Amino acid sequence: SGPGGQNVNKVNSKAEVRFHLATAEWIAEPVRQKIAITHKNKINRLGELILTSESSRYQFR
Amino acid sequence: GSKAVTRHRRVMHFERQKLMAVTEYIPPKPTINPRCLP
Amino acid sequence: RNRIPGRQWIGKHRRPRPVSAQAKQNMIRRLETEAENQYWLSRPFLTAEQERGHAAVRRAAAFQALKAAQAARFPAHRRLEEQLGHLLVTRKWS
RNA sequence: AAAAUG
RNA sequence: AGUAAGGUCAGCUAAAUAAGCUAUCGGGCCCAUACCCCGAAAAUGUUGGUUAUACCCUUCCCGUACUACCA
RNA sequence: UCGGAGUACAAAAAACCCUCCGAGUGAUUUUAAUCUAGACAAACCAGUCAAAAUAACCAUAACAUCACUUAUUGAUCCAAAAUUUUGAUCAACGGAACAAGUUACCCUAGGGAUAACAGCGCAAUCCUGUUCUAGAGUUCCUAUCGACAAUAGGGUUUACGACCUCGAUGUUGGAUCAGGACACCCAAAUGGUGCAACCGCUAUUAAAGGUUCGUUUGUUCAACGAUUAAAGUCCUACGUGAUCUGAGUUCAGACCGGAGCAAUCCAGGUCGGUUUCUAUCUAUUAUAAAUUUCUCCCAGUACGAAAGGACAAGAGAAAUGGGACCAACCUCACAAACGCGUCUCAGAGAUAAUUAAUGAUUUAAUCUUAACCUAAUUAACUCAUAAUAAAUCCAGCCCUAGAACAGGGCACA
RNA sequence: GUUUACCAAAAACAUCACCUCUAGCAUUACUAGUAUUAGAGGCAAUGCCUGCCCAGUGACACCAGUUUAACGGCCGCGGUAUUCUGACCGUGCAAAGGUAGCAUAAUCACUUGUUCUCCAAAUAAGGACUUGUAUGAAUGGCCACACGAGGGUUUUACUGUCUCUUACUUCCAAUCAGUGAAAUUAACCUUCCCGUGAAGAGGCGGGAAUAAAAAAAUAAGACGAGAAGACCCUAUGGAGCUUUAAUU
RNA sequence: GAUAGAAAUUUUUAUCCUGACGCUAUAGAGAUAGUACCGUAAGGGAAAGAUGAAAGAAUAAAAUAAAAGUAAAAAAAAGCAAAGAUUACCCCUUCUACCUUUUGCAUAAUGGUUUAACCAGAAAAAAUCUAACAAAGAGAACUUUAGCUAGAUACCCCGAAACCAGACGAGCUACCCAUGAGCAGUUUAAAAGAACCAACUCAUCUAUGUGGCAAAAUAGUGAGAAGACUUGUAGGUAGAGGUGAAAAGCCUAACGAGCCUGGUGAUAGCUGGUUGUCCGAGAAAGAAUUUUAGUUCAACCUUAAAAAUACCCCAAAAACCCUAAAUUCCAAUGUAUUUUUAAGAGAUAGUCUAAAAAGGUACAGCUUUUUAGAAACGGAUACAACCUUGACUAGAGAGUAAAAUCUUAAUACUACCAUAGUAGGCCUAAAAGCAGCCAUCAAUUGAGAAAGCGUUAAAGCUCAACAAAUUCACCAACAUAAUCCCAAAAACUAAUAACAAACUCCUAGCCCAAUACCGGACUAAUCUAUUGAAACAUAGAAGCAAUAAUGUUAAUAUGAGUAACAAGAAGCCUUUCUC
Ligand SMILES: Nc1nc2c(ncn2[C@@H]2O[C@H](COP(=O)(O)O)[C@@H](O)[C@H]2O)c(=O)[nH]1
Ligand SMILES: Nc1nc2c(ncn2[C@@H]2O[C@H](COP(=O)(O)O)[C@@H](O)[C@H]2O)c(=O)[nH]1
Ligand SMILES: [Mg+2]
Ligand SMILES: [Mg+2]
Ligand SMILES: [Mg+2]
Ligand SMILES: [Mg+2]
Ligand SMILES: [Mg+2]
Ligand SMILES: [Mg+2]
Ligand SMILES: [Mg+2]
Ligand SMILES: [Mg+2]
Ligand SMILES: [Mg+2]
Ligand SMILES: [Mg+2]
Ligand SMILES: [Mg+2]
Ligand SMILES: [Mg+2]
Ligand SMILES: [Mg+2]
Ligand SMILES: [Mg+2]
Ligand SMILES: [Mg+2]
Ligand SMILES: [Mg+2]
Ligand SMILES: [Mg+2]
Ligand SMILES: [Mg+2]
Ligand SMILES: [Mg+2]
Ligand SMILES: [Mg+2]
Ligand SMILES: [Mg+2]
Ligand SMILES: [Mg+2]
Ligand SMILES: [Mg+2]
Ligand SMILES: [Mg+2]
Ligand SMILES: [Mg+2]
Ligand SMILES: [Mg+2]
Ligand SMILES: [Mg+2]
Ligand SMILES: [Mg+2]
Ligand SMILES: [Mg+2]
Ligand SMILES: [Mg+2]
Ligand SMILES: [Mg+2]
Ligand SMILES: [Mg+2]
Ligand SMILES: [Mg+2]
Ligand SMILES: [Mg+2]
Ligand SMILES: [Mg+2]
Ligand SMILES: [Mg+2]
Ligand SMILES: [Mg+2]
Ligand SMILES: [Mg+2]
Ligand SMILES: [Mg+2]
Ligand SMILES: [Mg+2]
Ligand SMILES: [Mg+2]
Ligand SMILES: [Mg+2]
Ligand SMILES: [Mg+2]
Ligand SMILES: [Mg+2]
Ligand SMILES: [Mg+2]
Ligand SMILES: [Mg+2]
Ligand SMILES: [Mg+2]
Ligand SMILES: [Mg+2]
Ligand SMILES: [Mg+2]
Ligand SMILES: [Mg+2]
Ligand SMILES: [Mg+2]
Ligand SMILES: [Mg+2]
Ligand SMILES: [Mg+2]
Ligand SMILES: [Mg+2]
Ligand SMILES: [Mg+2]
Ligand SMILES: [Mg+2]
Ligand SMILES: [Mg+2]
Ligand SMILES: [Mg+2]
Ligand SMILES: [Mg+2]
Ligand SMILES: [Mg+2]
Ligand SMILES: [Mg+2]
Ligand SMILES: [Mg+2]
Ligand SMILES: [Mg+2]
Ligand SMILES: [Mg+2]
Ligand SMILES: [Mg+2]
Ligand SMILES: [Mg+2]
Ligand SMILES: [Mg+2]
Ligand SMILES: [Mg+2]
Ligand SMILES: [Mg+2]
Ligand SMILES: [Mg+2]
Ligand SMILES: [Mg+2]
Ligand SMILES: [Mg+2]
Ligand SMILES: [Mg+2]
Ligand SMILES: [Mg+2]
Ligand SMILES: [Mg+2]
Ligand SMILES: [Mg+2]
Ligand SMILES: [Mg+2]
Ligand SMILES: [Mg+2]
Ligand SMILES: [Mg+2]
Ligand SMILES: [Mg+2]
Ligand SMILES: [Mg+2]
Ligand SMILES: [Mg+2]
Ligand SMILES: [Mg+2]
Ligand SMILES: [Mg+2]
Ligand SMILES: [Mg+2]
Ligand SMILES: [Mg+2]
Ligand SMILES: [Mg+2]
Ligand SMILES: [Mg+2]
Ligand SMILES: [Mg+2]
Ligand SMILES: [Mg+2]
Ligand SMILES: [Mg+2]
Ligand SMILES: [Mg+2]
Ligand SMILES: [Mg+2]
Ligand SMILES: [Mg+2]
Ligand SMILES: [Mg+2]
Ligand SMILES: [Mg+2]
Ligand SMILES: [Mg+2]
Ligand SMILES: [Mg+2]
Ligand SMILES: [Mg+2]
Ligand SMILES: [Mg+2]
Ligand SMILES: [Mg+2]
Ligand SMILES: [Mg+2]
Ligand SMILES: [Mg+2]
Ligand SMILES: [Mg+2]
Ligand SMILES: [Mg+2]
Ligand SMILES: [Mg+2]
Ligand SMILES: [Mg+2]
Ligand SMILES: [Mg+2]
Ligand SMILES: [Mg+2]
Ligand SMILES: [Mg+2]
Ligand SMILES: [Mg+2]
Ligand SMILES: [Mg+2]
Ligand SMILES: [Mg+2]
Ligand SMILES: [Mg+2]
Ligand SMILES: [Mg+2]
Ligand SMILES: [Mg+2]
Ligand SMILES: [Mg+2]
Ligand SMILES: [Mg+2]
Ligand SMILES: [Mg+2]
Ligand SMILES: [Mg+2]
Ligand SMILES: [Mg+2]
Ligand SMILES: [Mg+2]
Ligand SMILES: [Mg+2]
Ligand SMILES: [Mg+2]
Ligand SMILES: [Mg+2]
Ligand SMILES: [Mg+2]
Ligand SMILES: [Mg+2]
Ligand SMILES: [Mg+2]
Ligand SMILES: [Mg+2]
Ligand SMILES: [Mg+2]
Ligand SMILES: [Mg+2]
Ligand SMILES: [Mg+2]
Ligand SMILES: [Mg+2]
Ligand SMILES: [Mg+2]
Ligand SMILES: [Mg+2]
Ligand SMILES: [Mg+2]
Ligand SMILES: [Mg+2]
Ligand SMILES: [Mg+2]
Ligand SMILES: [Mg+2]
Ligand SMILES: [Mg+2]
Ligand SMILES: [Mg+2]
Ligand SMILES: [Mg+2]
Ligand SMILES: [Mg+2]
Ligand SMILES: [Mg+2]
Ligand SMILES: [Mg+2]
Ligand SMILES: [Mg+2]
Ligand SMILES: [Mg+2]
Ligand SMILES: [Mg+2]
Ligand SMILES: [Mg+2]
Ligand SMILES: [Mg+2]
Ligand SMILES: [Mg+2]
Ligand SMILES: [Mg+2]
Repeated sequence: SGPGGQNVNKVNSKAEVRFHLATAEWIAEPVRQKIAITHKNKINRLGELILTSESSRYQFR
Repeated sequence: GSKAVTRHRRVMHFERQKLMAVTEYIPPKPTINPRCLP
Repeated sequence: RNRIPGRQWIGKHRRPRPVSAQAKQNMIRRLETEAENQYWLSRPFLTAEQERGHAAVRRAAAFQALKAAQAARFPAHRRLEEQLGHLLVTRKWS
């Protein structure tokens, strides 16, 4: 979203990273519980945590 | 314009293809099969 | 259905057009001809020391003839006939 | 003039 | 991703005579601490080449700030 | 701007916003002249050497030397010099004597020579399969995964290129209609299971048909509520504005925060903001021969220590879709039209994956890119079957037939 | 109340009120007026108020010095109470280091910040927490009555907006009679699929299709018509605006 | 710098001989006329005529019936509309309309409906040719070490936003100044910048309309409606300005600064166009530059002229740690080309293939350097760059060249049996062939302190050992996209076949392609001087040739007889009925 004209209209530049927390073995268990407690608003009912990025114009950024 | 060394086998120019086909190896074939020749 | 990317005979992926038996036979015939050529080009009649200036007066004469022909370039002669023949355009019957 | 606490 | 300024004693400001106030230690003052009065130690984050000196410029790690716009 | 090295391997030259060193000068005395052959290099301007001959010192050298020695430098004009010189990070360095920003209030000449959208090339990125077994999995690589690695394929995202269009290829989401691919969500047939049964996890084949209704956001996405057999991934100018919508983006107005002294600026947000076309051509303008869920038994039967709990077969109910119709209800002040109302919806062959019979190469076995007939078998797809299917009377008048043209009736009465 | 006549009527402008500055005065404005007056301006009634600064640039003063209801700015680094914090302290620069108030706002991004109410569900709305390191006090900050074709959110009532459209009339529409334009047009005897090609073919290639003409509709295409792209770039091409640009 | 540019001093003899190698109604003045018409005004400003001696010869007579557009006479599969042809219109075969711009255009890049009339190269400094005279030339002023004089050879059209000067505009609109006029009803002690709602004034939202009723409208719906309100007449403020409750608004339908005239044929490195035939040769980029959208040189190339060496080039020769393809210089030889002299313009915005490299991703139809090649009318189905091919004309002759279906789609290994020291020795709860370490002996002809499964440890199931035979037995097989698959087909009659060009022979010749630029020979139509007089010749001149500029004017076509427009009824004829 935002003003970019045809560029924003027809360029996929909004990034979203979604991943399950319970089975994420690359994060320590107490850290996983702490994230599940503090960021419960960003976690849906399937346990998948979602983060999104819209600020930068570039998809890689 | 590709490099001298590539990964896609560098499809060859037609005259070089003809040269390779002409210079393909031809094994010597005897007149009679020696398996159950005497 | 089957597309050739880019142009047909330029890109990294080209047409897989193969070599034919006619092409192979033509190449073999040309190779045999060239082999005969290089066989005939093996033994000269005269050697390099025997051919030293064997034909030089003819080359000098040819160059002199070319020089004379080039130096002869010059405008032609203007005669009285060329000027007086234009008067005939009004030749009438009396 | 100055200068706290136990 | 780029550009600008950088990395100082245990803490901050400096300037190349590496100093000035805090902090530390050892004393004195006091009944005991604190204030105060003395003495000492305390480093340019690192590699290289230099100069009469270094506030010269580069390599390796650190925090940083601003920009990333027209579509 | 100038020089050195590689690119540029061996006469010369040779480029990139190619990879590295530097230079915009210091120190010393031998303070290094005049004139003139002949040559190097070079578009030009410039830069380079230099034999002989002359002036002063040995009566035998003078190229000033060193710091990679190569670069250490600037043209006219004009100013200052006074007889002979100098003066510029003119560094944009072949140099205009001295001139900044912003324009979304903008204008003009052009460019697809040059970007944003689309198309196209490549596949860095992305997505797939297979190859390799160390490891997880109580033993056990492959029930389910599988690090370091290999090969090949697809062109959905972004990036890269700048080839078609800038004397116009109208740009997101939705409304309507959807065409297609299978890398399948369901529906169908199977294999393996760490499959006893139900839920499951993977693997193969199958695209005739479907893939919901709402709150918030312009939203694609996303979060949540209720369901479903399912709320699939894509291509289609990431379909479709000469069919539509204008909420956002994308003009002119105006605020807030920041930058700028200002004009102004914003992939930073808020309100408001003209969406034209009378169809010339291509194209097109109705034959059918169904699908899927839910209830009753099957049966608390098989299967199990019990909790749990089937498949198949058969009866029905519905829903969607195709084709139709007003006896009643409802819309209905025309006799008609219409849904919210009513009726109907199908047999055979055929197969892909996968099971077994018989049997040699390979006298055992083995479903057979060995034959013979085989049998259980998905969806499609064709065919039975169903519809039209009696030519030359057509003035006028009606019609449940119709734009016009056509078509059905005009003897009962 | 006024405004972009012809895409924007507004949250923009103006406005009563409050503040500044500039003027001791006569025959055409101001004004036939005389500081309780008249101009050049800012902000907006009213209520609580308007905190610090002349360091810089302006203006008075022709130098010092005064001015912010002038242009405008109102801080770092580090450790500390018992763990989060830091009442406190050390040190440095300043002209002062952002006071009161309000606060996820019309207020960069993180943002759909966290929480409560409303709904079955809310990136919507309202109330609270709050460094907003880019809020902030006459370029004014906070609340309040009345007000507004301004912008958002609810409660019923209402209904074809919608589930899901249907029926009937008028103008349309089709036929007869009369009159009779327009953009556009290289020529067309103007098909479909795949591939190719200046990288999206009716004209090429390989195949399919193919008596010829009307009339009524739908718009997928003719990269359809309309305007020598308004977006982007170039031009030793313009013009508006502002200055700390250069000559004046 | 671009450029500007004298004077001192010299020459100039009265009058007639004057008309036109200027045009004939898209030309020549704008003119039949500054009139109609467009504009408030300044100002802009046209097109329009054709009989004859007689039309006081209109039952009127004679020459063309030749442009585009129609009718006579609509069309019959298929295709840039044509050609080869053919008994025959089609049917058969073959060619991707034309200019411009580009590396490359059928491109879906630009332009054009058609016809007619107009519309675009202009200069003589230096040079070439010809001629007169010549150490001198020229009809006065100067030039001269073969030069002076004379003549012929030469260099376009259209297009801006803009700047300045002077006029004309406040009858629309912005604001004022005089003079007038309006606001009915209702609630209110009120004429309160109050409230409801009329006339009236604005224009919030939506739907039609979008070449429409309208260059801003209609319908529904809205706000104000005793005031900072509307509105009539007259006047003023005029562009470096006016005015503005700032929208950078309005100032006569386009205002970030009006319109007209003049400068003005403004200027454009930018776009478009540039008009007869044939022939010869014929160019893809090194250096500077407010320069890469262009100019100026060099290297190439064109027309002339002088000469003599020019390409291929054997030895020999060209550096020092290693270094390939190969380069420079020269004999000889096979060819005729090369260098200077004097005129010169174009081009300096480029693609692919093969090779050497770099950047990127050992990615591109990618970008940057060096060598070579190409841009067929044949072949690779279509095609720019790949291959064959020293490009003229006629033939209903022939011989050749490159070239036409490219390869495998493949992995069977079966019987026969297994007893003994012994649980070999160590740690471990256990290690019995098998978590681990060391030895790895020895019985039966025949069997490893055990090469794979399995148990907690065993046990148990397989391998190799004998006895029974003895085909061969090492690796090699791998899914996919979207409108509809893509010539059809074919394993054996003899193949170094055959068919196949712009190649080469044959028969005759007028005897070899081309973009920008350059040179030459002819020539269409006019006027003039001489010929000629059923329309030509030699000379001299130009308003000297149009398939193309969103070209101007006039007439025509397609769209199209389409969109679109109107009059209430009957009647005794203008009398009655419906709104
Ligand atoms: N210094 C210098 N100035 C020159 C030269 N040539 C021309 N100029 C001009 O002369 C002027 C000198 O003025 P200045 O700068 O000394 O006041 C400048 O405009 C400069 O550009 C030169 O060679 N040297
Ligand atoms: N610079 C240059 N351009 C050429 C040359 N030949 C042709 N051209 C250019 O190429 C274009 C035409 O292409 P062609 O007709 O030669 O195929 C034109 O732009 C023309 O100027 C040449 O030799 N050199
Ligand atoms: Mg938004
Ligand atoms: Mg915006
Ligand atoms: Mg923007
Ligand atoms: Mg994109
Ligand atoms: Mg290459
Ligand atoms: Mg292609
Ligand atoms: Mg290709
Ligand atoms: Mg205390
Ligand atoms: Mg030389
Ligand atoms: Mg000498
Ligand atoms: Mg320059
Ligand atoms: Mg330069
Ligand atoms: Mg140079
Ligand atoms: Mg704006
Ligand atoms: Mg323009
Ligand atoms: Mg391009
Ligand atoms: Mg280019
Ligand atoms: Mg891009
Ligand atoms: Mg693109
Ligand atoms: Mg396209
Ligand atoms: Mg790429
Ligand atoms: Mg690939
Ligand atoms: Mg394991
Ligand atoms: Mg390029
Ligand atoms: Mg374009
Ligand atoms: Mg066009
Ligand atoms: Mg176009
Ligand atoms: Mg289109
Ligand atoms: Mg569909
Ligand atoms: Mg499948
Ligand atoms: Mg299923
Ligand atoms: Mg489907
Ligand atoms: Mg598009
Ligand atoms: Mg896309
Ligand atoms: Mg795509
Ligand atoms: Mg779309
Ligand atoms: Mg759309
Ligand atoms: Mg439309
Ligand atoms: Mg469309
Ligand atoms: Mg909008
Ligand atoms: Mg506010
Ligand atoms: Mg913005
Ligand atoms: Mg908006
Ligand atoms: Mg509005
Ligand atoms: Mg039609
Ligand atoms: Mg229509
Ligand atoms: Mg039970
Ligand atoms: Mg059942
Ligand atoms: Mg039904
Ligand atoms: Mg058997
Ligand atoms: Mg069996
Ligand atoms: Mg049938
Ligand atoms: Mg009938
Ligand atoms: Mg006003
Ligand atoms: Mg108004
Ligand atoms: Mg408006
Ligand atoms: Mg309003
Ligand atoms: Mg409005
Ligand atoms: Mg205001
Ligand atoms: Mg007050
Ligand atoms: Mg206030
Ligand atoms: Mg204040
Ligand atoms: Mg001050
Ligand atoms: Mg002061
Ligand atoms: Mg608060
Ligand atoms: Mg507030
Ligand atoms: Mg609030
Ligand atoms: Mg914010
Ligand atoms: Mg909202
Ligand atoms: Mg809502
Ligand atoms: Mg909210
Ligand atoms: Mg709130
Ligand atoms: Mg602030
Ligand atoms: Mg503020
Ligand atoms: Mg202020
Ligand atoms: Mg304000
Ligand atoms: Mg309002
Ligand atoms: Mg309101
Ligand atoms: Mg109002
Ligand atoms: Mg109805
Ligand atoms: Mg009609
Ligand atoms: Mg036209
Ligand atoms: Mg046809
Ligand atoms: Mg072509
Ligand atoms: Mg094109
Ligand atoms: Mg195609
Ligand atoms: Mg075809
Ligand atoms: Mg064909
Ligand atoms: Mg076929
Ligand atoms: Mg269409
Ligand atoms: Mg076409
Ligand atoms: Mg168009
Ligand atoms: Mg243009
Ligand atoms: Mg535009
Ligand atoms: Mg612009
Ligand atoms: Mg330039
Ligand atoms: Mg200029
Ligand atoms: Mg100018
Ligand atoms: Mg200045
Ligand atoms: Mg100059
Ligand atoms: Mg005339
Ligand atoms: Mg005619
Ligand atoms: Mg034909
Ligand atoms: Mg041109
Ligand atoms: Mg191009
Ligand atoms: Mg060109
Ligand atoms: Mg094209
Ligand atoms: Mg075209
Ligand atoms: Mg163009
Ligand atoms: Mg053209
Ligand atoms: Mg056209
Ligand atoms: Mg001359
Ligand atoms: Mg000027
Ligand atoms: Mg007036
Ligand atoms: Mg008036
Ligand atoms: Mg009243
Ligand atoms: Mg009132
Ligand atoms: Mg109205
Ligand atoms: Mg209505
Ligand atoms: Mg009202
Ligand atoms: Mg009111
Ligand atoms: Mg001016
Ligand atoms: Mg003004
Ligand atoms: Mg404004
Ligand atoms: Mg503005
Ligand atoms: Mg006007
Ligand atoms: Mg011009
Ligand atoms: Mg240029
Ligand atoms: Mg030629
Ligand atoms: Mg060429
Ligand atoms: Mg040699
Ligand atoms: Mg030689
Ligand atoms: Mg030249
Ligand atoms: Mg150029
Ligand atoms: Mg290229
Ligand atoms: Mg070349
Ligand atoms: Mg061809
Ligand atoms: Mg040839
Ligand atoms: Mg033994
Ligand atoms: Mg055995
Ligand atoms: Mg598969
Ligand atoms: Mg032949
Ligand atoms: Mg001949
Ligand atoms: Mg020939
Ligand atoms: Mg003549
Ligand atoms: Mg002419
Ligand atoms: Mg003509
Ligand atoms: Mg024309
Ligand atoms: Mg007609
Ligand atoms: Mg029509
Ligand atoms: Mg009509
Ligand atoms: Mg009427």
